[PDB]
Amino acid sequence: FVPVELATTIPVEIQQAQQEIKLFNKWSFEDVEVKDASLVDYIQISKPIYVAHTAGRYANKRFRKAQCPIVERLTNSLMMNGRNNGKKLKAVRIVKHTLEIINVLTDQNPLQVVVDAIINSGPREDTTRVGGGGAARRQAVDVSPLRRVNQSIALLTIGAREAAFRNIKTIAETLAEELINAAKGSSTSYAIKKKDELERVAKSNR
Amino acid sequence: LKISTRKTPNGEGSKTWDTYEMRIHKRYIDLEAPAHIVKRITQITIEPGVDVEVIIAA
Amino acid sequence: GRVRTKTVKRASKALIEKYYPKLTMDFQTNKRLCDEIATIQSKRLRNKIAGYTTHLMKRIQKGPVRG
Amino acid sequence: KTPVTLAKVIKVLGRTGSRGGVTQVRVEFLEDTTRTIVRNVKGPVREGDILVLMESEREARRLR
Amino acid sequence: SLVVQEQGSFQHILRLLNTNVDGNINVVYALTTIRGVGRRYANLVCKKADVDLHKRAGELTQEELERIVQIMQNPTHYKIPAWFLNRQKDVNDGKDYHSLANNLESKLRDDLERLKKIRSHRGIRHFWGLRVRGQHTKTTGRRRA
Amino acid sequence: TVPSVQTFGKKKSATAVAHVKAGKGLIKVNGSPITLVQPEILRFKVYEPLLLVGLDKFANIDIRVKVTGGGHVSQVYAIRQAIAKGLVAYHQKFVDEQSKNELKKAFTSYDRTLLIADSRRPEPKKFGGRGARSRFQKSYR
Amino acid sequence: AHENVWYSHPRKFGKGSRQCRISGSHSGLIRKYGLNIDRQSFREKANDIGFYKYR
Amino acid sequence: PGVSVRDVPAQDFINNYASFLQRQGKLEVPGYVDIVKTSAGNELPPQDSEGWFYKRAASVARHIYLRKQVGVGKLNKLYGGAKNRGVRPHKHVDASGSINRKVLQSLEKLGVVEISPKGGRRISDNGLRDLDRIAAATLEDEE
Amino acid sequence: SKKSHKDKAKHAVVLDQDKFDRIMKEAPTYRYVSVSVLVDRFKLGGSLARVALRHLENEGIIKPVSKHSKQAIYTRAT
RNA sequence: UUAAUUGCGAUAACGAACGAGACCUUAACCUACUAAAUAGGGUUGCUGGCACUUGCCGGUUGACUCUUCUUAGAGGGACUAUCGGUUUCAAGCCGAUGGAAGUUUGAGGCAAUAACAGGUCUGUGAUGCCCUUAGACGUUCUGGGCCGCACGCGCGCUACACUGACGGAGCCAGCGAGUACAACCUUGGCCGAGAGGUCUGGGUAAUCUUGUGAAACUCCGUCGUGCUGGGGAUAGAGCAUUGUAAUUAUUGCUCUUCAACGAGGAAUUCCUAGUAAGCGCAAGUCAUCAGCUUGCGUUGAUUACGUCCCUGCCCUUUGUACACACC
Ligand SMILES: [Mg+2]
Ligand SMILES: [Mg+2]
Ligand SMILES: [Mg+2]
Ligand SMILES: [Mg+2]
Ligand SMILES: [Mg+2]
Ligand SMILES: [Mg+2]
Ligand SMILES: [Mg+2]
Ligand SMILES: [Mg+2]
Ligand SMILES: [Mg+2]
Ligand SMILES: [Mg+2]
Ligand SMILES: [Mg+2]
Ligand SMILES: [Mg+2]
Ligand SMILES: [Mg+2]
Ligand SMILES: [Mg+2]
Ligand SMILES: [Mg+2]
Ligand SMILES: [Mg+2]
Ligand SMILES: [Mg+2]
Ligand SMILES: [Mg+2]
Ligand SMILES: [Mg+2]
Ligand SMILES: [Mg+2]
Repeated sequence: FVPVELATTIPVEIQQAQQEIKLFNKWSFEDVEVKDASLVDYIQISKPIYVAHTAGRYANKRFRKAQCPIVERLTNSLMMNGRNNGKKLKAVRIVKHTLEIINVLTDQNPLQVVVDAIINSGPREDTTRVGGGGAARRQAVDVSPLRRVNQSIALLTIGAREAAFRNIKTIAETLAEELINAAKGSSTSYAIKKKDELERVAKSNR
Repeated sequence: LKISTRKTPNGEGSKTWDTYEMRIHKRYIDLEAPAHIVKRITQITIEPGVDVEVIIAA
Repeated sequence: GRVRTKTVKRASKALIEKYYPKLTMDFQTNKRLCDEIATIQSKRLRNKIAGYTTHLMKRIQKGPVRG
Repeated sequence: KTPVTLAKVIKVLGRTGSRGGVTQVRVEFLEDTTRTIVRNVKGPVREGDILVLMESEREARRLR
Repeated sequence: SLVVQEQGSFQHILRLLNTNVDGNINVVYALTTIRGVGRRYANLVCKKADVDLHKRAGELTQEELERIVQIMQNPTHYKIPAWFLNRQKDVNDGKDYHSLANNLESKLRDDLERLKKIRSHRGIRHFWGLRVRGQHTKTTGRRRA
Repeated sequence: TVPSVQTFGKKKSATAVAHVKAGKGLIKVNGSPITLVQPEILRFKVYEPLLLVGLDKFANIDIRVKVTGGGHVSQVYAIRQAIAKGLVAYHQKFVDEQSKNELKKAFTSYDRTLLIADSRRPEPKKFGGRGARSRFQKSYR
Repeated sequence: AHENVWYSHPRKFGKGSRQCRISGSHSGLIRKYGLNIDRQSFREKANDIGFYKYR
Repeated sequence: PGVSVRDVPAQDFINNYASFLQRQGKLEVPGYVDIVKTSAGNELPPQDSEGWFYKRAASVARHIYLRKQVGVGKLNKLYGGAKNRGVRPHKHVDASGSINRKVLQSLEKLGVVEISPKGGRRISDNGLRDLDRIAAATLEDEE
Repeated sequence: SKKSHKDKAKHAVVLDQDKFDRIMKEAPTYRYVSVSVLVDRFKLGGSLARVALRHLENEGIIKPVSKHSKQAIYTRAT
């Protein structure tokens, strides 16, 4: 589509219609919508990005973490252990591979799968330690939508990590499996299992 | 020119260090200039602290 | 935690009480006035003094104030 | 059934709890916006969030 | 790219220099399972024998085994350098050898009992079973197991 | 003389100096064309000004970037800033005001760092801590 | 004190080859830029030398 | 139009130049190859047992083309990474000097590398012509 | 140490003819193919997983989506 | 209200002093000034190659010119500036915008009264008293020890692997430091597989090591869940370096044996943004030796932005049979 001539020859697919920013030049941010109304404004699909990698000051004020792209937050939560803590290009590559894998399985544009898994895997009611020492009590409370997003990301990445540990499957494949299973309500997913079990604890401790 | 040094002369106490330093500024100048006036300039206007050195390089 | 301790407040009070006709609403003009009419040693203190002087000038313009 | 309801906070009533980590807000339902509850939240909230509640008769009690 | 690999010939167990070795590992790392042979030495020996590096030990043929075995008993004949050998300069007879599965442990034992008989501080330390190479023992090796 | 300007873009310790001239659409970094930026996964980061603005905006403009200092990704962000700021400065200097403001609107509405240098830089270390803000362990007994 | 044996040990290097230039001590020496003053005397005389606490 | 090695992706250029030098019979390999770690940091010889020397020569020639001029010890600093020092922290360990010296002399024999007046070795006109020729070969190989 | 895993060989270190017909028959019908997916079905050791996975790029039995190292992403040819 | 005995104020209190703040160093921002063959750039020379169109990537201490980056001087800049909320409408807080910067802009340096029987006579030719002062507790020489090992504890380092190990290839910094009456930093060229050796040449330093071409990292392959190609402790043999001297292995290198280790109980440590963490480099120890420390930079987050629940701290009120003060 109108290949611009230059002394430097950028590839055609990089020049085609680039008022149409895609995530990895593969997935469209349009067509992706949040099913739940509570967690909208805490999942950032609105702003297009060409990479899931931005040196954004997303930890200066209190609530800017919401404005960070959701895929970027997933990347930042992948790079979580002492052995691999600063490595983020590795996390970006893992996320890219996971997105391609999810595109392969049930095409369902993988950003929508990511969003749906995050929506489903976040608990809606939780407990807090309120017992006055002598009697141990957990008091059922509600969770902020921002904490719902944070917790969903946390268990998704934790399940991917524990699945990949000393296992044949790559981290990208295990993350894709967890995201796919949490896109539906499949209890085989670790993140959704923790969500359900925590919620039923909180129900048991009204 | 920096030296780190432990404050305590006897090792006892919470680990506390300090850093002493000077700074040296150089500001070299070269002239495509006649002979006698240059040497007179070098031999005049001398302030303690600043050290002047002259290289003919001819 | 910006509270503008004794020195800036007292200096700005004296500045207003001795130079109200010359002071203006604008921070930069009052900054130059602080430079010319008062010998503030540093320049951060000068800037704080001019800022509080502008604030007190604005309060006075709104109406009459104590002190 | 699945009586999952939503509630938009209209005001935040400080932070409570012995831990100091939970907060208390006044939520108003998406329906019947004249019907409000006081509810405990565990996490960062501000005027505008939409909490999800599995209850509607519960009211928040200060945690000690 | 791939081969059916002639069902009925791929060995699964081998006996090279009177030690059993499972043949399904890569050749070099299968050879590594014999005492006195490591990954570097086995890699070089397999390189000199011209057998494929990426081959599996259980599928290489018999005379390949014999050529490999011959190579790794008189290494200096096959241009294996004076260095890179296990036991060089050989302080019994001065001829740089390379100790192998039973020979390695046996000859280490004769050297140990020589150090015991020689009444060297190193030898008596070996006899006692304590650390030898001169490292602190106040806080290390604090249980035998 | 050829209409030409020189701008720069910085990261933590990276620095990309970009010379922009009225060329033939020629974008090289360290003498190599932009398509071969090494980390290859932040490559889209350095195309970002190109695609945000549109290549046809600078088809008769040539770009030469020398990037030094800092690690890989810091260098990449330095090139990003250098290219964006060079485009903006050139348009201001020799093209028009409206074009420059349109470029700034396209840029600053996306990754504000594209025209504004990052202010975050490392914190000096302190004694009694192996990190800039961390501390040693305590025995207590 | 036979001259062959008295003070015969070499002292070209090591801990005791050089002294404090202030106290004659061999512990806690500062060899940076040939100061050769031990640490405590350095802390004492730094301002006279030209060294100041600055940051 | 014209093309230099700066216009081609690196890894492809080293791979193709190594393949071309392996195809022709020139650039004699030292007889001590197949036996050498290529660096004290490394703990095994190259996985590609034969032909790795050609790849090293290709990378070296590209490096001399890109830079001003390079000696042997500088190549030692370039190659070679971190040695697993047993139970001690890793450091930087310079690569083997004999291998890079042999690479430089072999490239001298092929005429692609010339002794520079400022010390070290720079690129030669014939070898630089060969380098850009193979860069073009790779570039039109891509598409 | 503690051999409570009780794992077996559990991996075809060498490919056998019947296993070759097996790899070829469900070379399609495996709508997503990777090295881990291949070894999941007990029929490949894992080193020859790459061998069989690379050989399938012979007559276009499967199509590549990304050929990055450390893994592979392959879909059925349609 | 503030981080603040910081302020607004009320007032038997009025004026003041130290501390805090102010203040300096450092980190930003300066297409504004001064300038630069010990820093860079452009044009043009003289060339190399490829393209053939005048163009690209190079080399030259050849010329002219410039200071954007690199430097460092004088200065500028932010004072919560404008606006909107909230505040006895005052001190001030919250938000947005413009900004480089709006946590005191980040980080520090000094840092009050009073005190501890806190440590140091083992830093001092600082030192009172006591001891010794000739076969000496003085000084020097040789050798040994400060490192032993049934055992407990405190900083750490390497690991338990697939987000990986191992091969190649890519190739990116900032603090430093560096020889004279001695022998330092070492380029480059030859040897050796390596450690290393040798021959020359720079550098008393923005000039040379040095663009410290560092690791993590990236790309392509080997490995494939197997205590396994993880882990590298413990040992055997050999080759070198510093050293008057290396055994009780100084340290480096080559081959081999490859142990415990399956994410670790009670318990407990550090930390809210270029922060933690991973990764290394420089400097101080240095004749040789770091797994140490002080600094520096690379990749770079999750979670808070709150509370007095545990441990404490500040002010006030109260009670006390406590004042060597709840030990
Ligand atoms: Mg750190
Ligand atoms: Mg390397
Ligand atoms: Mg390791
Ligand atoms: Mg300037
Ligand atoms: Mg206001
Ligand atoms: Mg401060
Ligand atoms: Mg005492
Ligand atoms: Mg005495
Ligand atoms: Mg001791
Ligand atoms: Mg300590
Ligand atoms: Mg690697
Ligand atoms: Mg540097
Ligand atoms: Mg390197
Ligand atoms: Mg092993
Ligand atoms: Mg290993
Ligand atoms: Mg590590
Ligand atoms: Mg120490
Ligand atoms: Mg706090
Ligand atoms: Mg009493
Ligand atoms: Mg009691």
